[PDB]
Amino acid sequence: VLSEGEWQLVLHVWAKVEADVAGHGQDIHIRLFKSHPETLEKYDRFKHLKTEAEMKASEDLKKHGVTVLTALGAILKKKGHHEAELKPLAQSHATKHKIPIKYLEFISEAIIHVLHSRHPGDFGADAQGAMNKALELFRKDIAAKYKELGYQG
Ligand code: HEM
Repeated sequence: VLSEGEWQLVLHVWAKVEADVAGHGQDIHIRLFKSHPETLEKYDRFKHLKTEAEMKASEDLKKHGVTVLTALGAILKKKGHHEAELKPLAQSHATKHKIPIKYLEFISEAIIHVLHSRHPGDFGADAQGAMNKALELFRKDIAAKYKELGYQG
């Protein structure tokens, strides 16, 4: 559970993300793929990408990042009351894409990295802590939904 103050820090920095969703999405995916190359294997439509420049130039990857961040943003804005938004995500990621919880941990780390790289003045220790809690809640709830569907994290 996050306090109201923690949710406000989360949404304050999220507003910065919303000023350039595509750009943030690209940086997050690139960071994810560079730090954890095994994750790229899960994307049949992106695994052909060989260099950082190719990744940045991919319209398809850029569009996907907007889809990803739009979904995450919709979840965060519910401040924990996110069952309706989270359920379909768990369904697809468990039963179609087969994304282990550890990979959600990897992308969470990428999100923190990119947000701190771009907005240090609005993403200090307390804001990082809040976002970490929000992403931990997201992962915890999706893991529970995974199990409900018969998929082990
Ligand atoms: C913040 C965490 C994530 C969010 C909010 C998210 C969101 C989404 C959304 C909204 C879609 C499109 C609809 C759907 O199929 O559910 C999608 C598709 C997909 N996601 Fe995720 N995702 C996340 C993390 C991951 C991770 C870490 C991976 C891989 C390691 C992954 C792999 C995929 C794949 C392979 C697709 C299908 C892409 C395509 O071929 O069109 N997702 N994701």
